Amino acid sequence: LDRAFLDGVGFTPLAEKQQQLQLQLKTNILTANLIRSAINGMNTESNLEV
Amino acid sequence: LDRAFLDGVGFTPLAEKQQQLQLQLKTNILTANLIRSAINGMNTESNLEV
Amino acid sequence: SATGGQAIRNVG
Amino acid sequence: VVMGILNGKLEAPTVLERLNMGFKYVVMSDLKQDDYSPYSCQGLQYRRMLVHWGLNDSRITSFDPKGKLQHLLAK
Amino acid sequence: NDALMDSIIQHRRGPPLPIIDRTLNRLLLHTYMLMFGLMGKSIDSTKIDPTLSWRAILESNDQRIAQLSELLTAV
Amino acid sequence: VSPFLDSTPFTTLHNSLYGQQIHSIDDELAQICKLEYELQTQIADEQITALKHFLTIRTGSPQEIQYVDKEWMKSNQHVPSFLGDVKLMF
Repeated sequence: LDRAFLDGVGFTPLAEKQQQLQLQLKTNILTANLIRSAINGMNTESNLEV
Repeated sequence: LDRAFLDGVGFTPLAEKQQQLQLQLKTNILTANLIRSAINGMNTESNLEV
Repeated sequence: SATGGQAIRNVG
Repeated sequence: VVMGILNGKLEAPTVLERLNMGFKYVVMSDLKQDDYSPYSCQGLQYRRMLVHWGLNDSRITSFDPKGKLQHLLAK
Repeated sequence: NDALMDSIIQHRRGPPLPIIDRTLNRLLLHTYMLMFGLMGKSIDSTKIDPTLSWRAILESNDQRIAQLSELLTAV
Repeated sequence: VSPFLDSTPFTTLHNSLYGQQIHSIDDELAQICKLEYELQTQIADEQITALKHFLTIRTGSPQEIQYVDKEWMKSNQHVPSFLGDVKLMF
């Protein structure tokens, strides 16, 4: 019943959150911080099932 | 017997190790660190004999 | 299709 | 230039359109529709555009890259 | 000019965009503003389509790197 | 049917989008491009004839036209492959 009636999902696009996080980071752009390099390889194609 | 029955070696490519080290180091990429520079100058041609 | 465009309905 | 049309040269796509630039979620409304403009010799529609936004000023903030870099070079 | 053209573009949340592409997308917005008006409508709001803005902020990321890396070696 | 008439002004686009409703900006621009394509076609239709008359007057009267689109480029041609990229050296 949930599956047949929930055909959408209100997720903000990932690039926007990526920009937000990069701005909030206290690290230099050229240096490496793993937090910004871990969410870069994230995909949101299966948000509906979750 | 060992040198006749061992045809291959399961080694990960050096480029991946260099990339992981580049990500892991907490210093800038402009500054020079002798750990990264030395590893950049390496090859794995003779892994089989070792 | 590629560039979304909205408009005011009747406040115009 | 003649040899270009003689041969298979030209007819290739440009390079500008390869890069993807655009906007999303644009709001659009009617123009003012009044005709009082100081330039009475021009067409009716151009006068309608001028009154809605007003006269341009300072001739620098408007990009016009022909003169913007010249002004920067002078300064 | 950029006085009102800044107001047309909706404020962005992320980092300040580089100048190699801001002067391009705002020029595109200026051209779009000049054409629709001849047709009779005006734009008062516009989002940057930031799914394209991130690709644009990625450019400098690897571009500044090319500029500084060639300095790093005394070639 | 001739476009070169005062009745046909290149200004038939102002009262277009004034009143009706507009949607996502991808199809009205295509409509404008298509309309300008049509206008250019009827412009060239008589531009070619005017050129033919002018050339006939300017030179020997017999003149004939032939469409030389890419399918014709297959026809007899000349190739100086070496002297291909025409340039001035020194």
